[PDB]
Amino acid sequence: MRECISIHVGQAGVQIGNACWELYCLEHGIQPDGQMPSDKTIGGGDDSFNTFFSETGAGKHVPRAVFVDLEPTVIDEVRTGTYRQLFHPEQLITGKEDAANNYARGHYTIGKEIIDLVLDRIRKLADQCTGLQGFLVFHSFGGGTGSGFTSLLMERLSVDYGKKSKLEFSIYPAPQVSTAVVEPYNSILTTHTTLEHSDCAFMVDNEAIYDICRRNLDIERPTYTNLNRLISQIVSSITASLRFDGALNVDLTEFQTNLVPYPRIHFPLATYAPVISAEKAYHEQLSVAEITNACFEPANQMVKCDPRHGKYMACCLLYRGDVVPKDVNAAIATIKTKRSIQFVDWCPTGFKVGINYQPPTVVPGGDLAKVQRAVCMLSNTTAIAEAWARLDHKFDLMYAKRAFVHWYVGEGMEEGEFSEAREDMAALEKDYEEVGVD
Amino acid sequence: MEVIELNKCTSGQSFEVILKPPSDPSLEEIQKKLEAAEERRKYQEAELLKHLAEKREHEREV
Amino acid sequence: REIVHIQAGQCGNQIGAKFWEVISDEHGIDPTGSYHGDSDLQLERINVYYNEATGNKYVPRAILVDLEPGTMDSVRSGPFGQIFRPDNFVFGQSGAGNNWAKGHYTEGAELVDSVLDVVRKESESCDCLQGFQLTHSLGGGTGSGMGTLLISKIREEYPDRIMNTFSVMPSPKVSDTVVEPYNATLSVHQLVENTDETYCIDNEALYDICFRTLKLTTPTYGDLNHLVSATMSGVTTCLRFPGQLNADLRKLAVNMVPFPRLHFFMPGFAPLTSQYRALTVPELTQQMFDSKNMMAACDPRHGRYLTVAAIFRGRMSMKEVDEQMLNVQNKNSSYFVEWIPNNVKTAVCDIPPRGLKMSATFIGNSTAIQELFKRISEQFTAMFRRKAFLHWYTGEGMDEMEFTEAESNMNDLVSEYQQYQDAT
Amino acid sequence: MYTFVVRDENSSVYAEVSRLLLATGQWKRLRKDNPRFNLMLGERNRLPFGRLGHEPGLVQLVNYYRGADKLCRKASLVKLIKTSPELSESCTWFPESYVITDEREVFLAAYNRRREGREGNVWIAKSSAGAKGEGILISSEASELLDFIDEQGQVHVIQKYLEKPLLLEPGHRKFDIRSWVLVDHLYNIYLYREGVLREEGNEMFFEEFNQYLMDALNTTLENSILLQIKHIIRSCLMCIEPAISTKHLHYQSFQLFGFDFMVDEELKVWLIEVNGAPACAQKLYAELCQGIVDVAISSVFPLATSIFIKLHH
Ligand SMILES: O=C(Cc1ccc(-c2ccc(OCCN3CCN(C(=O)CC4CC4)CC3)cc2)cn1)NCc1ccccc1
Ligand SMILES: Nc1nc2c(ncn2[C@@H]2O[C@H](COP(=O)(O)OP(=O)(O)OP(=O)(O)O)[C@@H](O)[C@H]2O)c(=O)[nH]1
Ligand SMILES: Nc1nc2c(ncn2[C@@H]2O[C@H](COP(=O)(O)OP(=O)(O)O)[C@@H](O)[C@H]2O)c(=O)[nH]1
Ligand SMILES: [Ca+2]
Ligand SMILES: [Ca+2]
Ligand SMILES: [Ca+2]
Ligand SMILES: [Ca+2]
Ligand SMILES: [Mg+2]
Ligand SMILES: [Mg+2]
Ligand SMILES: [Mg+2]
Repeated sequence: MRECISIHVGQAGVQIGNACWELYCLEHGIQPDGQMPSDKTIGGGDDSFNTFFSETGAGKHVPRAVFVDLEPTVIDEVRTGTYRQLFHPEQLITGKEDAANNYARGHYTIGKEIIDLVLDRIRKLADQCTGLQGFLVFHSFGGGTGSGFTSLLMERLSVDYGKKSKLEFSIYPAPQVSTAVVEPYNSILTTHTTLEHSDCAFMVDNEAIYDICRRNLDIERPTYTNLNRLISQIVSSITASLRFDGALNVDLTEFQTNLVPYPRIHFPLATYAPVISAEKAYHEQLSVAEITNACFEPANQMVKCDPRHGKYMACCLLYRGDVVPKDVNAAIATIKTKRSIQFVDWCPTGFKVGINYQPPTVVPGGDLAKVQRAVCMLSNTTAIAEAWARLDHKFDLMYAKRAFVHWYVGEGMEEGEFSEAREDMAALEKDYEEVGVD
Repeated sequence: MEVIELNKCTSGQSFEVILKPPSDPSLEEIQKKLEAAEERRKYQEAELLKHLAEKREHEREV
Repeated sequence: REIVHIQAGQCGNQIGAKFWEVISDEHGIDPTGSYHGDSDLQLERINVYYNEATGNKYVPRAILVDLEPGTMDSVRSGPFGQIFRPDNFVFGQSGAGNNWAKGHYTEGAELVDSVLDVVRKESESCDCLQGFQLTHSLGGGTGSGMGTLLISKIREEYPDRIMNTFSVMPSPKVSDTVVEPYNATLSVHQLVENTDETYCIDNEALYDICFRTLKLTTPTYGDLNHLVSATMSGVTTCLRFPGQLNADLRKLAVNMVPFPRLHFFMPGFAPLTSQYRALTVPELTQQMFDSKNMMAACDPRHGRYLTVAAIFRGRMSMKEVDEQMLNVQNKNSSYFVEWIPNNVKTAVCDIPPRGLKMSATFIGNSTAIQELFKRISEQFTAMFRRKAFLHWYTGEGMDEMEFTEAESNMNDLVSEYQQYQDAT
Repeated sequence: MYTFVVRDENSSVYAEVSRLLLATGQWKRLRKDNPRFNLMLGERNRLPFGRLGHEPGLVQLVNYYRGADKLCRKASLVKLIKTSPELSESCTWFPESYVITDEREVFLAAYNRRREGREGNVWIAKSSAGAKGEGILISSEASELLDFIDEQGQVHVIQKYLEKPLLLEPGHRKFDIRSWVLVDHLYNIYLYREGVLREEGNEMFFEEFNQYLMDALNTTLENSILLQIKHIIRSCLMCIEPAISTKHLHYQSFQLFGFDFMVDEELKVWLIEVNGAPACAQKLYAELCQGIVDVAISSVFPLATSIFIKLHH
């Protein structure tokens, strides 16, 4: 068994990690006190679920997780919450004052003075690993911590764990949901400085999740809890292969192998269906064909783009629930005969499929209804470059006037970094274009 | 459209379907840049405090 | 995240006393410092402005400063006189004579160390200080000169802490002396260098609101300070109550100040009081963006909004609020810069103020704030070109050169605003 | 009220559209680059489709269909007609065309075949970059064409020339027909009931052409020509609907199309080309643009007969 370490950085990362570990505990039948009655492996075991939990002598299942923020109220809620005794104190690392939505503050100024402690606490977990696969890094593109400190931590995890995959779960900034205005800067900077250290990154646009919660959960004012529980639904469907018996995506290396032929283009679009309100009295449950078809409606994508204008490089369909291969194959035939799905000329036009029979687990009292089958599709399509374009454009509009730049320069950064990162983004944008159009 | 590499198990199964075939920086450099940013910060702060010292000279003069 | 409050001079102390009255009422603290409220939403963020004392009394983290004891006599006698820490009344006996030089260079310098001692002893008891707020006028001598000197000293001692001010601009329509444009002009330069955010409260606007809108024929300073305290409560609402975002002074400043020198904000409030009608969200937004509801006497249509923040307070539908905000913007979108995407943000606080079932506080960083500085400048020049009244300042050690420099720095600041008003 | 922008000053049709929109009293024209808009009258090259529909609380409409260039460029049109099963391998209404994935051998083979048959070999060389008159080269000798084809910069297409066109005989005159089609956000296909034949300005409206057919050939425009025209419009637009439809997208699209046909002597309609940014007849700008406002814009942004044949499907 090949362990994985989860690192949640910043407010978005910490809260999404709260959601993810709540869902993981529910799915594995682990109580808030860390006891797993079904684990007859008291004190140890090579079980697949041990890839994310370590076992104590007293039957406690403790996440291989690290929570880090530059201010502590977000993690204080963790320390005083339902799963307070799931974690042990050293996993929860917090500072005194935060990066104030400033990439420079989180990367250079305050990051320098907590990085050694965080890496020590991470090594203390890596030492408890007979063999370590790597890390799942959760963070926001927008916050000062989640961008700056995340890029620093990635840069030096590459040095300290250079033979170990690093996967990102990144929240893409959405004006509707955010308090800030300088997030184009932080996103561009963190992406530029982290790209060479991230093997596979799953971007989630707060706009897409917000509109999904509005339309399909009938919630006019979604809270961060709604969006985060949906996000963990997707994250759990992604990581089930690592936490469960299977043959597809059992290795963090396999995520890259199956989804990332070009290291720079390592941002797979995620689509998920079905999302159904728990307030719906009765719902006509959807078929394998209806959910697989939904995997191609942009309204279900974690980022709003049009895959029709763009080419696929890879595709994984990950089903949970009552699903059989022949229904999947029928549906794939039907959809190919009716939808625009163009691959690059130098990649097989096919789908790698995985199936957990266990139906999706949903939080009791949440806004998501139980369903006997669900699917998450991971497709590396060039259309996601639209999300880059948008962001880049916003960047260009502000930096043309150097608006807000003094806040970064005041913390030690230089405009040279701004322009260097932006040129990296331009290179990535037409890298997508070259692979993408004719 | 061929089905391929089918593996099964008590908790699921996996396979592939094909519809057409085809046609790092060292630590020294992280450190020696974080420290450069810090020294730029220190220069900015030094210039600020020297400007303040100038104003205190002026206040005494007045 | 603790905040340290400082109020200097007559206007500063009067406005600060009103602010503490208002927010003590909102947080349920009585004049003795004992809590007698009816919700824990009143207390979750109470350490921001209050220290916990023996017996778990709450004492404002406020330092009261004046060069004469009058206003602080009245404060220590007034409604909430006995809540302020006795050590934190720091006063001299002479006064500043509405003279910037006396407050900054002569009389003030004799007391600034004494004030900084109390500032330090308040900062030491802070788990993590997020910054300072100062209340003062720019048209007098103590507030104006001594507060700018204090700001300089605080920056020296706390160079990496946020310094924000509520600064009352002078206006001839409500004036104490003719040398107000001088003092103001000299203070503004200081602010341009040494404040992260300065909320420009123009007495011209306060008087015009109290007269034309509230229909008060003879407004007193109390009637203007009512509005000022309402605005101050509104501005600080997001830090004092728990339902809101997670931003310290530094984060809010980071997102509201695109350029270092252009950090002078136009406050605004709605509805205007001194009634029982339930005010609707559309009316709140319309009044909030109406120039007649703003504390700086500038026309926002003569400039452009760099950033805008609005804090609604009361039980309302965030959907309706956010539709009406998007209305007022997408409608009149020629007054928002296109090079700062999504520069309008709105917060809603489930707790209302007292007397009002729905209120909106408007914080706008607009280039139209020019119009104030040019006003002051004009007044300044109108006298300085004849050296008029300069003998009041030369007699305290100042040189004409300094007046010329202060005039030039503010004419520069006006020019900088013009630069970002034409940009496309 | 509603807001819109104009990123193409050169568009006569949408120039009129914006003028009338403003005259309605419920539309505000923003500056070219303002993002807070309800409608974009966009540019013709690199329209930033990727930046639409991400504006909180704004319904955004644009006057162009992403992917519609597959139909509006002769190389792309030829590829689409040849490959897509929706259109036959050789549908009966598009000239024998070859774009020179390169088909030089195939056009050479068929041109030798017609060489030996000795009864039809006139072809035409043209490109999607013809400079409003320049670029066309009709030739009986196709060696001439191919030689200069390679003596030209961009890609070219070789169609079979209409040797025996219909002639407006009071003058022995060759002509082509222009039809205007609007596709709204729902993908309703509305054909403009007034076309033109390319009399003043060498422009003949449908009433005159219809009367001429009635008197001379004892037929009518509808039966002889317009049924085929509607069929071809419907075929072309239904073929690409899955690729371009904005039914379930974060932004919506409508577009005006100009279809160029010509007619052989047997009264058989052929498709010449599809133009994605068509002009309009001078006398009908006022009617057509009003129809666009009614059907494509106010349909989405409502205020408080028809000039269009709805080509149902
Ligand atoms: O700056 C001051 C005064 C001040 C200035 C600016 C702001 C500000 C306000 C709102 C905002 O965005 C908030 C929008 N979001 C709210 C959450 N939303 C969600 O959807 C939740 C999501 C779905 C789950 C919508 C979006 C940013 C900034 C606030 N306050 N300082 C006080 C002070 C001044 C001087 C001296 C001392 C103190
Ligand atoms: N989906 C989701 N996004 C969040 C959450 N919290 C914050 N964000 C996003 O993160 C962005 C700002 O970064 P934050 O996570 O708030 O803060 P940070 O990254 O930790 O940086 P600091 O504030 O300095 O600590 C905003 O644009 C939000 O959209 C969350 O709980 N869920
Ligand atoms: N809003 C308001 N402004 C005042 C008040 N008192 C004085 N001012 C203004 O501030 C200036 C006088 O400043 P003052 O309060 O005397 O401060 P000092 O002169 O430094 O002690 C005058 O130009 C007035 O316009 C007040 O109570 N409220
Ligand atoms: Ca086990
Ligand atoms: Ca690596
Ligand atoms: Ca003395
Ligand atoms: Ca001393
Ligand atoms: Mg944070
Ligand atoms: Mg006075
Ligand atoms: Mg054409």
